[PDB]
Amino acid sequence: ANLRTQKRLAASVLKCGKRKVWMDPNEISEISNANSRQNVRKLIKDGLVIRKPNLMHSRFRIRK
Amino acid sequence: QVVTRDYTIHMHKRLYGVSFKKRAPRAIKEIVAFAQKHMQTKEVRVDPSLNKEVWKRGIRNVPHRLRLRLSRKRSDEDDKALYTYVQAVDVANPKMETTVVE
Amino acid sequence: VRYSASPALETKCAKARGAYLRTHFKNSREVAFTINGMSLKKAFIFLDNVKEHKQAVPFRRFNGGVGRTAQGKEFGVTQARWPVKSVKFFYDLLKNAEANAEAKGLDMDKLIIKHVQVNAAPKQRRRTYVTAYLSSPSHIEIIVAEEEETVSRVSLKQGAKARNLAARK
RNA sequence: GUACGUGAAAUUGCUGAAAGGGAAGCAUUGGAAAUCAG
RNA sequence: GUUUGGGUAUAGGGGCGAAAGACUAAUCGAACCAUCUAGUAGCUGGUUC
RNA sequence: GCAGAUCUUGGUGGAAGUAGCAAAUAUUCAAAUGAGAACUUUGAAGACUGAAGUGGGGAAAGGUUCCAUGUGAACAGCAGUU
RNA sequence: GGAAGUCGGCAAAAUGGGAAUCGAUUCCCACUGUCCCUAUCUACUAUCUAGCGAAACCACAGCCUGGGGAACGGGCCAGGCAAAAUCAGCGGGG
RNA sequence: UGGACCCACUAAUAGGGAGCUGGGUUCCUACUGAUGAAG
RNA sequence: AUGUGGAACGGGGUAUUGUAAGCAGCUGCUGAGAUUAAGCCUUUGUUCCCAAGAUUUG
RNA sequence: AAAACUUUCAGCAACGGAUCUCUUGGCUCUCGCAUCGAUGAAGAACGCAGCGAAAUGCGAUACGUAAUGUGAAUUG
Repeated sequence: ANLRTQKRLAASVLKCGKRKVWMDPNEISEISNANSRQNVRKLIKDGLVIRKPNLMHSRFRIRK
Repeated sequence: QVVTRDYTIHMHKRLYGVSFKKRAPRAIKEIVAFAQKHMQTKEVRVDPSLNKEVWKRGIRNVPHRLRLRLSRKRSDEDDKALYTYVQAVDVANPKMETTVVE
Repeated sequence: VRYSASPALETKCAKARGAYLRTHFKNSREVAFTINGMSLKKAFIFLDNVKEHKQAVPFRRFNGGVGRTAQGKEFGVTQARWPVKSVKFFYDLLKNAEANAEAKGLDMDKLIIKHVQVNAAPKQRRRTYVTAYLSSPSHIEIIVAEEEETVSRVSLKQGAKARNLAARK
């Protein structure tokens, strides 16, 4: 369905950016039903929504 | 009716001179048209893996020849309607001849 | 409601109407003029083909700036187009007309489009930054019906000669 | 049938009739078709 | 390779201006608004069977 | 008693489906919803703003535009399930 | 080849610079599609398509030659002529 | 004809009719291409 | 519309560049490697597809 | 030399809102009367109904209370 509010809440509870919020593609029904932040934290614990890790500035070649 | 074949497409000749900002989108359009004219179908679905393979080098660079696996699978909405599913094949040297996959 | 034509009688006809449609009146007229007189099944094939860009609607009257094409050679003209919105509306009314015909109890095989017409609708005002971008909606109605296909005197001289000729015969 | 009394003109669509080689309109006479009348 | 926010003051042949005869709410042949005003017409254009 | 007054008010035309549509590089594949998907949502891929941001906040100003649910009559020079 | 173009090195290339006269001018050197003399390449527009969709202007219109005392004009006179519907250009005629 | 009346070339550099810039005063129709129904 | 039929690839020739990665020991493989019709030529190569749909015609 | 196109005519359908009829309105004339406010006026604001946004009425006693008259409603 539509998951704008779910993504916004997911970023709010994960304390990260909504670009880094990863929302499972083949559990859309359950994610859509999860509407409040308590349900969103439930999805976080079950692993349906995962916070993507950060990227890197590669100091490796910066040192090189 | 339901068949699967490994084709090779000469992408070098299907986008000779095309604009650099349209290479990847026209590549997808040529792939689906290639599948249509081979399997004699209408609905053709592009595997996201093959889309990744097309856009690996950027929107302006596409490999000259690509190995494709065209499967004329039966549709899941109408048992009399049939579609083609195109997925990329990872081969060492793309210059091989067309074959039939079991 | 009364239509533009004497038919729509219960003997052979079926009715369909669409009012205040967001479709261009000029394109709607072209589609109506093209499909007029066609068989119902032939019209469905034609409209499907226009949707799929295999045949085209000739633009007879409102042909200013319309490009030329090969697909118009089946109607003896060069300016043809593929107005998809008008085709969608006409297809819906034709489907409704067929459904009304089935409800009335007519023979679906002999049904042809006897009377199709497009009329202008009250224009809709929208602003342009000043001037207007007036819309031109269309009133379209369709009538489909199954196809179905001397007391001179004689003067005294004239008849007397005719009687004399008969006597000679 | 609320976009609702009556519902004109400009303008538009359909049908029928007719005309059309760089104008169209109008007038006079008459034919042709249609129509009415004594 | 002084600028500027807010507060306040200056009001119409006035104010303001390093002065362009410039700005003063997209208007400065002379701000805008309403009355006198239905202003003044040797003039122009229309004036109906 | 109107044919005019660059007349007043209202309505309607030909031009004409014509001129034209916006700057701001760029979108593609699959799936879901849905009557309907180039434009909605998710994933994957490719890009951009590149800390003097297409970032996060405020003052003036606006005033409910905020959030949820539903709709797709009218508005979003295409479309729309937004 | 090197300003031969143009009122003239306008604009680019030399990286702009050397000497004289009063920043300007001149001179010599230098550079180059300004030119001989144009050719080629790319993007956008224009083209077609789906959707949306105007305005100015509008007595009516739309071929030319000679004449119509003028103002010759498109209507009038005498001629050449004259065949549907259209598309993309260029702008002569308003 | 090429260059700043001038000096060259040239066989010759003859005379006239019916888009642009400098110093000087203080829609339709035409033209060109492209289709196109029809005895 | 079953044919010296067409198409997609493949080989060869012809061209462009310049001797690849790797294996190695500048040298050898290596005038190699990459590209080659997108408006190049050829094909006893393989695979695939066509004896179909619509419209107008005395 | 048929269609299409353009134009003219007629029927129908559109567009538009003219005409005809109406009218709890306006305009004009005549007659009668003299009555605002610090005991808070005119005006403005904000509220008040079971379901009301505007109009009207009213003011926390709020689409009103008291008193008098009518006599059986209000109305979606």
